[PDB]
Amino acid sequence: YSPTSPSYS
Amino acid sequence: MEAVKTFNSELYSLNDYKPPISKAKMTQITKAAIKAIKFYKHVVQSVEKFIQKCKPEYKVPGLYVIDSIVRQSRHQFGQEKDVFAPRFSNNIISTFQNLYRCPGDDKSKIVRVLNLWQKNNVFKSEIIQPLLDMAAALEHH
Repeated sequence: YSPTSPSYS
Repeated sequence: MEAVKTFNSELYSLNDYKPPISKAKMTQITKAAIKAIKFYKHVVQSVEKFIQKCKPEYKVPGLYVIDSIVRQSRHQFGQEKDVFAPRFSNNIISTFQNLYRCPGDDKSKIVRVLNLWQKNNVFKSEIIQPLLDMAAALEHH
């Protein structure tokens, strides 16, 4: 996990 | 309260994985929390409980659950319609006190999240600043 990684669609 | 119990299962299953936790497992936890949005208070409660009780290596993962749920809910329901950030903010001081009981090398990962929250207006800056002060004071002690 990365706190900069785009939220899921 | 079936939706909560499925979230509780996903959350607790972090204990079956050695950190770093995968994007995929984080997504599953977050999907479960969103599906349980009628009981968002219970979700926040379970997360806060996990963070209080979990092993030190799981504090940062617990924080990533908060970040992941909050960000997903803002994306999914709208920034200003999100129920999770305002609810998480209520006990956030206590939550971070427990989070800061993480390993030495993990403190920086918590600040990184706080800086992103501040940068992206995820939580009010008034909420975030004492949390940052807390991390700084820890380095002087």
